Amino acid sequence: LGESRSEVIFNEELDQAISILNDEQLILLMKRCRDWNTNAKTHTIAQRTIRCILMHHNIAKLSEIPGMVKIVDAIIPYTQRHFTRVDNLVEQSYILDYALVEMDKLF
Amino acid sequence: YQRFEQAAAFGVIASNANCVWIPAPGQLITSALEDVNIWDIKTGDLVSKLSDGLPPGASDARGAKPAECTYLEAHKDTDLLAVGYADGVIKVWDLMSKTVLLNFNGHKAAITLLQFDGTGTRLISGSKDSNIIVWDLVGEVGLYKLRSHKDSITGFWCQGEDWLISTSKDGMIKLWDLKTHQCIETHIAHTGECWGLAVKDDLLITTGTDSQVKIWKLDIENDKMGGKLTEMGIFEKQSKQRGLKIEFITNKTSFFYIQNADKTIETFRIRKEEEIARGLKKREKRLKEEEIAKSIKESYSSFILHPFQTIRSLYKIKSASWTTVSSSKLELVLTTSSNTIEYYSIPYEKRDPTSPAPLKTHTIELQGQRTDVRSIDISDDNKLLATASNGSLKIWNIKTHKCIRTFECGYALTCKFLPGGLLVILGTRNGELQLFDLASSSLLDTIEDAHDAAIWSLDLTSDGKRLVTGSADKTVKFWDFKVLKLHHDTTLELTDDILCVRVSPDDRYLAISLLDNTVKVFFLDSMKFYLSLYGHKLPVLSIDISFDSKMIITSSADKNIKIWGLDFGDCHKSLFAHQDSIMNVKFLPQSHNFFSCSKDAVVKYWDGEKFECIQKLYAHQSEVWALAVATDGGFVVSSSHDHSIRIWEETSLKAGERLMEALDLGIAEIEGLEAYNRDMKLWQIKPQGNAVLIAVNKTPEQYIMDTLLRIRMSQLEDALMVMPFSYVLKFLKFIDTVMQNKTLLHSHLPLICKNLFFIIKFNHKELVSQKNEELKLQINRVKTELRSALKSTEDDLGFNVQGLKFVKQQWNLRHNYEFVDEYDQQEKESNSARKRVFGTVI
Amino acid sequence: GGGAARRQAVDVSPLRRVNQAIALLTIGAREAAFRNIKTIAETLAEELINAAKGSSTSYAIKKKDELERVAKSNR
Amino acid sequence: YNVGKAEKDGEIRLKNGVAMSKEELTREDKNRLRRALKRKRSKA
RNA sequence: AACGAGGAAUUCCUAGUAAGCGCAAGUCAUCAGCUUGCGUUGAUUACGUCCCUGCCCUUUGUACACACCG
Repeated sequence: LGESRSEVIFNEELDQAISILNDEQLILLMKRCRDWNTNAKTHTIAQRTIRCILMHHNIAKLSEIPGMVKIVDAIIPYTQRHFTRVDNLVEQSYILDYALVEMDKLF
Repeated sequence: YQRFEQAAAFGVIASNANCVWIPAPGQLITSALEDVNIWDIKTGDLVSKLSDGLPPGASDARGAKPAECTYLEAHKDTDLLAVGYADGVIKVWDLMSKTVLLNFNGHKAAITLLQFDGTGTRLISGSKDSNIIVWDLVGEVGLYKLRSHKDSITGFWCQGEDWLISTSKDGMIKLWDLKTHQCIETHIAHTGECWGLAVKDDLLITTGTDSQVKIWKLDIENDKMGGKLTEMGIFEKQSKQRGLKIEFITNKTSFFYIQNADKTIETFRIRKEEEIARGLKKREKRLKEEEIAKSIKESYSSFILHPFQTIRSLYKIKSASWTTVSSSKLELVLTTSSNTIEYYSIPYEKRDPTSPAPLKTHTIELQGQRTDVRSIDISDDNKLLATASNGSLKIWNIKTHKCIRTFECGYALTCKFLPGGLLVILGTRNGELQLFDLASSSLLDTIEDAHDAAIWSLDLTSDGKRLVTGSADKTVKFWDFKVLKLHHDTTLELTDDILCVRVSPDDRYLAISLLDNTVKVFFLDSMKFYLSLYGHKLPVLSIDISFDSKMIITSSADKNIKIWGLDFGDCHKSLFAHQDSIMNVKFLPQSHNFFSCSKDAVVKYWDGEKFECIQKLYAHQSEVWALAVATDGGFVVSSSHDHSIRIWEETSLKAGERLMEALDLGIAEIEGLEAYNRDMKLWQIKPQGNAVLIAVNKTPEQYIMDTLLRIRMSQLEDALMVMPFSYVLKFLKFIDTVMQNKTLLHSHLPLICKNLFFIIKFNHKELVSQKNEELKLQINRVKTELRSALKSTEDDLGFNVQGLKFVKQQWNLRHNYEFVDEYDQQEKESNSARKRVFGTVI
Repeated sequence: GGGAARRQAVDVSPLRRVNQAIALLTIGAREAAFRNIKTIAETLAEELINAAKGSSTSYAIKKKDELERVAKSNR
Repeated sequence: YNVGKAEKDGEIRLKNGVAMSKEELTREDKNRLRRALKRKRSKA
């Protein structure tokens, strides 16, 4: 990720490797993703692997693989919490813009 | 009050360590225990021997086991002798100047392999821990360290400065590259451990545990798992034991040997390409007489290998090395378990070993004692009498430390010195009683069949007319000295067997120490059972009774001296010490000061009138078996299971402030480099990199980022409040430089956002009342970039939330066999939904 | 500082200014009428009048300029 | 869901979502982890 | 003939407190060389800090949201 900050999600080689990932491998990847998202900091890496899987698999097949309902019920509300925190961050980026507009109001 | 120190040492020819050979054969260097031995082969006399700086036995010397010379290595072109001690200390010596020049300290474990490019003074060492240390000699520190194996180091080869190949008992071979300073290759060598590593520039050999060697091909080929190292050769049965050490030489056909566990050295030879082509096509003839070609692929090992011969030595062997010449005679230096150097010969004409048994030449066994030493004695201020378990009796003169004469009896148990005629008398547990001379012929008399079990003790009156003997066939036999033969005075039985005996030095009483844990005491002229000593709780092992025959001291194997009085037979004082078990205790000839020796490599010197240990002695490391006190001057003699003899003669910035000054330096360098870039724009000097930046190896961005992450999450607000306005401006410029270096952003976006917003919201009024177009543009750029990054993360979050909600919805649609009865649906989903319990207070 | 000790100059709070000024004025009056034929009321009156004059003969005035110049000297 | 203590035996789950194994650890960090579990079980 | 408010060190104290002034008693232990009651008069300067001196406590969220860190 530190590399690929510079619909491509990674190096395209790594992307294709994830798209050729297997079923038991997928369950393991979702499980360790679940942990990484449970922490409130590594959720960026958690989200990158989730979105890469989502963009490169068949959703019906994913759902029909067993256990994914357990791991998805584990995943979802932590991501909603992250979402509302990001909302607060944007709303404070606007105090930064206000300082701009008042400074040029003064000038 | 007289202190004591050791003067010297005897008989340690070559300890459990390596052996090295200087060409003039040539002269030889081996290992004593905290001493290095160097002498000649032609003769057999100690040229020199080297120990540490400070003498042992003082309070200055540490009360500890001395770290034995586990390894030693010689460079004649530098004339240096690197020695290595078992707690892990590396020293270096010379032969002419014979001084210690520089002393390292890098190991916690016993030193195993010591190879140095003294050509470049790069010393590479490995001890019994796992880490291999590269030292630079002239810098007198370790250059660096490689720690990746897990058990210990036993195989080692360094080449150029480039390559390092290691084999370790955690049975794996690894290969480090030293320029990349880390590991490249790893393979599994043998079943359990792997020990022997030997290198020729393409062909490499390792021996493991199953009498089994593997031959390996070495390259510098590109591959990571392959390419470098492959696994060609498999050979079995040098001898059933495991393989321990390999060494490789030539003149020209090449030869190597492997020292096994037992008495056997298996030496092999590798032939050349002509015979390789001969053997290939001849085996191909046997083939025509590719299935059998992969059979050739099996037999490749013995196809190149060729066994030269075996060497079968005496009792055991411990170290071995080469002396080659002329392609006709190949001689070999060897040293054994017990103290023996053995120099061997193989004659040949490239074709045959020319003799089924090589010539076991040049044996050095004189000063060594060649077995486990069993007892000791003194002879009237001039001689010392060591008796060892081959019946090796050796007299020594104290002034010159050399030898006089030699006998043999086999496995003896007890010895004494008789001053009449300077006779020495011995007894063996194969129950026989022998006695021999010094100036007349060897054997004086052999009383065959003393008893029909083991005899155990033997002492003498001051008369010299009566000897006393104790034999574990429940018998104690007294002898008289007929004028020079012997007769049996008396034989007295008991119901338990004799463990030891003694008589009074002033010739009054007689003590017998017995397996029923007791000490009986009779008289010398009556045998009247005057005293009985009880209460040792183990079989009492040794006996002494002082110069006036007033004080008894008794030694039992439950680690306590017990001191007794001949007035009535009461224990004066007990004294627990000597953690393993006491072997032998002896008084001094003059007063109640004594010496105790025990099975834990200690000799303690005590006063009885004060009941204390005045001195504790830490000469050696093995069990102390024999102890002799001198008759008049009183020097101390000790013999120890490592076949060693010893002699002893008498004499703060706060959060906020740290952030501000670090930000100060970082902004200084960044603004300097931007002045540099605009000056290059005018050119169409680089400002010097600061010590802190170039030393911690950081961009200024990660440097300020480090100090922010270091400041903890409860002093942050006080810090950002206490910083003033100019440093606020420098902070904003720092943020804009991060927005240029985007990749440091996305790992610290929350920290950046929280700190930035708090700084501006607090310091708002001054900052908005200012006017600065660079500030306006800085705010504009950081606004745009923050919006891009935050909306990016928000895009990812909401995208994946929606996707997974759809996925879970699809599962519920496909597998949720619904109940149309809505009350049943309520009940089912509620009693099958997730429950979770908490403890409320009512 | 850990041995290399010195005097350093800071500003001062208004309350400390008031308390310091008052304590100095009264202590100057008392030390003026310590051992003299004048009494505290008289010499305090003269000292206060010269103090409001600010004219460099008042005890508190001398001490004040001495204080600020100490601060100046080891600024 | 809080992160549970580790299911399989050769791996260690902490409570902040960094999973480790006993195979990818250097032995000093193995020693550190044992000491941390030691002080945890020392209170508990 | 000593003596003009009592050095070096050292001890204590943040409001009806330091200090000053007296009147009463004399309670089964102590106190008359004194001890304890009661009233009068009533201040200056701190009310912050862990920087020094020392002292302690915690280094495992465990307690159930939100938040914070990890």
